[PDB]
Amino acid sequence: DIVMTQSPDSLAVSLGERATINCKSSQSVLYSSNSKNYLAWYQEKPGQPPKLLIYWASTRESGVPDRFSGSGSGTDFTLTISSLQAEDVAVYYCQQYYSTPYSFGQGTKLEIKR
Amino acid sequence: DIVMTQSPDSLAVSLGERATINCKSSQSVLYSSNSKNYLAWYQEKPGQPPKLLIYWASTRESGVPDRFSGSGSGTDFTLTISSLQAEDVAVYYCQQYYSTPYSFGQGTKLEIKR
Ligand SMILES: [Zn+2]
Ligand SMILES: [Zn+2]
Repeated sequence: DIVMTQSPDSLAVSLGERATINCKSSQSVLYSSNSKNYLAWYQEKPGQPPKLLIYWASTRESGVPDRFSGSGSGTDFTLTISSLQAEDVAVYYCQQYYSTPYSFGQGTKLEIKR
Repeated sequence: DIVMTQSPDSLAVSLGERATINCKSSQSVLYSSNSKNYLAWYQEKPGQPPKLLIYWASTRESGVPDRFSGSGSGTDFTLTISSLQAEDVAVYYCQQYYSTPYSFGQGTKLEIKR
């Protein structure tokens, strides 16, 4: 059973500043056979379903802005936004697709400090 | 706690024929306030992370082929592929994003009968 835990639960930074959200999996999601991390990051904008941002722990999905980047390996991971944009207000989720059933973290609410 | 159950676990149809996969949530994922179903369908092609196909139970994501369509409401849902294409070989997952932590079904493997 893999449980995903995020930290913090919510945070706020001024526009243009960096934001950092962490995620921890109960078990390792690094597959030894291919040395890849089965971890993903989702962005859930207000009233919208979560959409894929990063997969394989650090591979950015197409169309996704350059300011988003994932890092980490094993059990500790980090989603970083280099420079916060207004449209980034959302709840960010981390997911392990290492073993079924695929599980999500409980989300970290990102807001901008006005 | 919401558990997603899929049926069958794997199936195969000849190219060009219809394929049907079912999903059932342990609790209702229909939100009374807006009358929307917080259900999604993901396609996981061989060695790739699951990608979003359908959300809001029947809304197709952009770029997704017209042959894919989701239906159902409440607890019973269905993913239908009108005419099976060769590139559709994959494991299909249904997800509830009604309540955290968002959960996935265990997947239904789709293959083509040669
Ligand atoms: Zn600051
Ligand atoms: Zn047939």
